[PDB]
Amino acid sequence: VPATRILLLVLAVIIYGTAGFHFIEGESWTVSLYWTFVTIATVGYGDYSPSTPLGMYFTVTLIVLGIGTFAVAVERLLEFLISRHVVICGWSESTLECLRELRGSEVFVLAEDENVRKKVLRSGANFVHGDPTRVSDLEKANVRGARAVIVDLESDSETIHCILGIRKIDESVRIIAEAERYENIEQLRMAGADQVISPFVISGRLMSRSIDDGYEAMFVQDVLAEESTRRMVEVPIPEGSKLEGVSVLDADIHDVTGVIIIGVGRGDELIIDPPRDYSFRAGDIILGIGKPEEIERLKNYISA
Amino acid sequence: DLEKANVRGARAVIVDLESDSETIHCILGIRKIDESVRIIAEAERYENIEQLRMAGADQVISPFVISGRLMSRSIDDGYEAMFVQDVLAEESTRRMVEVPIPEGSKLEGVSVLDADIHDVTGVIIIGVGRGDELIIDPPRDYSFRAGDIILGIGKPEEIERLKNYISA
Amino acid sequence: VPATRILLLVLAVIIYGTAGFHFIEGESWTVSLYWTFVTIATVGYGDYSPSTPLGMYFTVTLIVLGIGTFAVAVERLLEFLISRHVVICGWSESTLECLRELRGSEVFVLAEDENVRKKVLRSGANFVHGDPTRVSDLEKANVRGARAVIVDLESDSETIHCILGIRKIDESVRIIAEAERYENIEQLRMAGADQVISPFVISGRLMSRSIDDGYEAMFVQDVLAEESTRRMVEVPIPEGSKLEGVSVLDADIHDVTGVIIIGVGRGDELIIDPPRDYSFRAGDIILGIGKPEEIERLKNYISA
Amino acid sequence: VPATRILLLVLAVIIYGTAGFHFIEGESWTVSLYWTFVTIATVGYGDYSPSTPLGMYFTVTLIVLGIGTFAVAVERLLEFLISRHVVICGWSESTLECLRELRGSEVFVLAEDENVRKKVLRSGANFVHGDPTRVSDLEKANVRGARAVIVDLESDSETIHCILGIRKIDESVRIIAEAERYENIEQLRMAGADQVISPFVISGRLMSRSIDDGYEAMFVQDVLAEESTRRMVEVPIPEGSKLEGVSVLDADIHDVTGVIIIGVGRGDELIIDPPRDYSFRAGDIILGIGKPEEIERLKNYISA
Amino acid sequence: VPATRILLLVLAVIIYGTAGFHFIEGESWTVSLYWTFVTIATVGYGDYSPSTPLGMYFTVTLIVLGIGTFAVAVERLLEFLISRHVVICGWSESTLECLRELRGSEVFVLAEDENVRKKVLRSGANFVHGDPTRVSDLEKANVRGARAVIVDLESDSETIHCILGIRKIDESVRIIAEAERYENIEQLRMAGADQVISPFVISGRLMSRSIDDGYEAMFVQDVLAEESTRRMVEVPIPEGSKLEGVSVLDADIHDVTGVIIIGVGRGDELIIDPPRDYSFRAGDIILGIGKPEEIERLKNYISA
Repeated sequence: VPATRILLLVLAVIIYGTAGFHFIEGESWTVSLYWTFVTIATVGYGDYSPSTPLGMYFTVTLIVLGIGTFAVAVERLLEFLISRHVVICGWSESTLECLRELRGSEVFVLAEDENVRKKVLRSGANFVHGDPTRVSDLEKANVRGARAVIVDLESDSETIHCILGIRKIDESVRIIAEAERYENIEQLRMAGADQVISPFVISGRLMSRSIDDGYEAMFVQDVLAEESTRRMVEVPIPEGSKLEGVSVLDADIHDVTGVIIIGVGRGDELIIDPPRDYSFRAGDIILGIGKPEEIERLKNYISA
Repeated sequence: DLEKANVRGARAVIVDLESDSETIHCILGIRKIDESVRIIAEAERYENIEQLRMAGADQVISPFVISGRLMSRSIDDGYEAMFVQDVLAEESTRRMVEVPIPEGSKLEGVSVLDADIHDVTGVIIIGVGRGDELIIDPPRDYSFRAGDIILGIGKPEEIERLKNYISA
Repeated sequence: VPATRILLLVLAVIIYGTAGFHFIEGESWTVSLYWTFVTIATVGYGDYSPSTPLGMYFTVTLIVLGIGTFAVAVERLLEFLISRHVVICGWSESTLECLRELRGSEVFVLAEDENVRKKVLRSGANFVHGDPTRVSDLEKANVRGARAVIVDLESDSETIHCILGIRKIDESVRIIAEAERYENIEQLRMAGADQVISPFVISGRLMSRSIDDGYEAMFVQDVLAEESTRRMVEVPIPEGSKLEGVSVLDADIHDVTGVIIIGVGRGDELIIDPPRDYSFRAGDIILGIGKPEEIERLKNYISA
Repeated sequence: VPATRILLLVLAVIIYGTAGFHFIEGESWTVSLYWTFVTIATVGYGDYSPSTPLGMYFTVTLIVLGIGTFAVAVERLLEFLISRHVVICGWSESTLECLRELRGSEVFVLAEDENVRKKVLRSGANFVHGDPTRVSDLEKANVRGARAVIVDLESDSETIHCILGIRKIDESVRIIAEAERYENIEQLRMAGADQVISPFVISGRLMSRSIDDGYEAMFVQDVLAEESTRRMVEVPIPEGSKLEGVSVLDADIHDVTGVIIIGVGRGDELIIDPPRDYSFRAGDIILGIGKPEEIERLKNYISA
Repeated sequence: VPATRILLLVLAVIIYGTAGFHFIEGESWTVSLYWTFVTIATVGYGDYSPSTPLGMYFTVTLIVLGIGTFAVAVERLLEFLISRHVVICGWSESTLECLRELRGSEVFVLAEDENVRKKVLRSGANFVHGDPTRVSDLEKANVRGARAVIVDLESDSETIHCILGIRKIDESVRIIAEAERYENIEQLRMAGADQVISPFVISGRLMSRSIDDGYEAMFVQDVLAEESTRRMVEVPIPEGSKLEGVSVLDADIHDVTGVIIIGVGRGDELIIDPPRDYSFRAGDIILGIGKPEEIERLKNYISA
């Protein structure tokens, strides 16, 4: 029942009780109003009470009509008196291990199951119930002001139908999708995902190199772990550095610092093992592997 | 039904079944038949890696951990997922390879600093594998051994210049 | 618990308390009745109270037996104190977009599934749980008083069965049905339906006419949307108009008003592009397209 | 919370309040007990109240510890305060029409669905939730002291598994089963059903006689209806009748009464169209068809 | 609403009421506090009440602001006031008849389904919802303290996975497992199970031995039922017995006691029908069949 209607009903009871007590028992309007509240709240001090048979009958009627009405009114009154985030669409094992790396940031999880609510709240992420393919249930998860959206749904048709729903809300957020089949890598880039991570093509191409020597699958599963002794970090070249225009052979990063320069990224292209005559600029993101004792040595060497 | 598929005469068994409990049970069935064959498993959950490796699998590739680590690292910049998914594809410009150190090579006892493999050849030495361990970014005082495996990234004509530089 | 049983239980408590207080404490029947209400409502003025050990014990028994009973009774009492309609048989994707245009009126959605109770109540419709093929469940949904009944069920066998069930309840109501196959258009219409709307024959012909140029499909889906500029409206010719007896060539409605006379309908037929010799009569309905400023210029044109 | 634990908790509050008021305020044990009930029920007559600071503090503690406890206790108490039969195992359309002719008797219905509870209580039969194939859930429906048990389950395997569960409880009740296939008529008689009613063999043998003339299927569906003019009733021959030893030709029932003697049943065998030299006895049940004006004429002719 | 916030809200009401009554009506701080509790709890003794118009208005405000707040507070308070064990992994038909002989002890049934919560709680066991293959859900069920763990899961692949998960939590606990296929008896036993019980190999051999005469299957299913006359019991040989060093031929246990010595077991092996030269030692366990009057005649026989 709308709160305002309950308000009118309790006011009507108050008028009924106050006028009745005033006319039947002859007490002042103020005393009668006070008696009405004391009675319908069931306080019943007994400083005022009916002394006539008509007043007794009237009081029983007020008790029956008023106590329930007042109770509902007080409970309704109770109610009125009393960088950015990342959004994860869907819940699977690939997003469970993504949630371990994101304990410092605040994470919303948009999934349509109800049984998964105990797994999300244990990991430290707010759960938003809803269907991620719907634009109305994507706006509940604050897709519009997010840092990145991570889409991992059950199939590749729903992952595409969710990427196109996010691009309808805003065309500036970063979508990171996951492909289940190899053939749908190019459909998930046309829909609008910025980075497509196909895990069964990485896994299937590590189970074919591990037949003779398993060193390719031992390197990949180790440099991604933050508990390892070496880490793969991206070091950006700041504006006004000492290396703008300097080639890779003239820089000699591995001799002076101790990191291994396995690639240089400019914009959204990556050149693994860049050639000797590659000229640096300001804005190129250096992808390297080194100890943490060597990483701040690299930032102090390229600093302004 | 394993001995139908010639597990005794095989050189590698690749176990990838519908759940993680069936992958341990199939690994336990292979080790009863041939105790020295090379099993390459696939873990679904992260906590089952030490059980698949205790039950007998030599190499355990867990795809939902490599994908979970590459998702959370691609929020700011995705150059670490563009590195992993490009050195593995055999249609790419540069290949990640393994070369073995032959017996009687030119680099017996030679350290990695005075070898200067990136300057001489052009290949990127990201690790030297000895036996059943891999040392990513080995230090400057690391001395070689005849029988090592050098893991590297380089252009396909820079790899033939690496094998002729480590030749006997 | 049925409300009437709760009524009897509270009356029994009232008799018990009143008789007990009267006999044990010696107060009048009226005072005893009043005391019983004051006590079981938990008001407790204290103008009357037991003064004997037996009365004290009795009062504790009345408190235990009566307070809960009275509480349940007042809450049950609360519930009873606190053009025509349209009936929609079946819930689907055709009757969902029909319900958005029928806002403001009373709509009763008769559906077999209980899962659909949340979507019906969200869109502003009263849900009536039942099977729409049962004659005893159509009468529950108040079909006989309605102004139109909209039938859209799972198959065309259940749509004829729901149409035949309405034709014996009320043989005058307006039934709108939805055909799924083209063979059943003349079968649903003979069994009683006043308007048969087949969505797969409209969309089957709009897909074979959009191959060359899709202007046939843009005209149909824009004159029905009630958020565009032009609106396909229909105005009736009243008795004693200025056009009761003129031909279409001499009336010349498009120049003097600005609407487009796509068709006129007399009775239960429609004449699209009426010829110049067509004499306008009284009671005719002019189907037209125009801006809503041009519709008011046509409505005053056809007046007395 | 188990009801008995709530009982202990409220008793503990009562002891606490009574002892406290007695010792702190010096009232008798009886007055103190009464005051405790009046207070924790929130009645608060004020005939007794604390007059010392310690008593005031104590009373606030009793209010906080006792009012909620008493409220939960009264609501739990609410719950506890607030020939023979026939039992029907399973709910289908054949038992729905059986329930229409059993409105004078009391009927239990043992079905495992919960959605069917609204259909059973409308028809005037008590619903017992449970699986009818279990002996523990058959004893809840009072199979042991029933007049007849009527088994109509989804298949013929469960109908057999339910007949053998009833015969484990008692081997004297009358089981009336229904066969779904013709081949399982002899299995349902070996399990223990006294009468097997196979409806699809009656229906399949009436749809093959109704091709030429539909008079066989018009006779069967009419004499079973109690709204018909003629009815098929079984008239037993009492002990000490005027017809013992009399043949059918010497009796001439159709000449003197007007009923049609279509069979005579002795025990559990029926002889349709009995021969001329069939000698009557006492105990033979006469199966006849006649008007109700002719039936009491037949009982007055065979009477003692 | 968090319980602590409700606490603050009710404290604020208490301060408001107490200060108001003290200043407006002039009663002491203690009386004012008491009056506030009596009023917001709706007790209303009436020993204290406002006697001024301002006090009456104030009291109505306290009634409206305080009664609901106090009610919510007491209900929240309600919530805060109100050998070793055996773990059973999985719920099936083997662990249901195991649970009936484990009455009296603590049993924790770790099961994935939530449907089985009613059957576990009915039979006298604590239900622990979890997946029994997860090491984090075995430790939740308190496996490390237990005296035995009984594993009976859906397949033999999940039974080895649950056995391997216990062997790293506790490498000393007693695991009893159930094999489904005959090939996995030596596979479950090597992975850690202390006793492998295969029900389809016992029942496979009792069905091929009941063709000629079924006395082999009547011996097995009668010496295990704990309601028959004879009971297969096992008694241990204590230190300093009268038989520590005698052969079986000279001990002659069957004549002097009345039990049948079907086998004796030393350590982790069993010798069925031990020969006459078998020298009894200390610590041996004598597996025997006999009436419970004969078992006490054997237990005193093997004493000091």
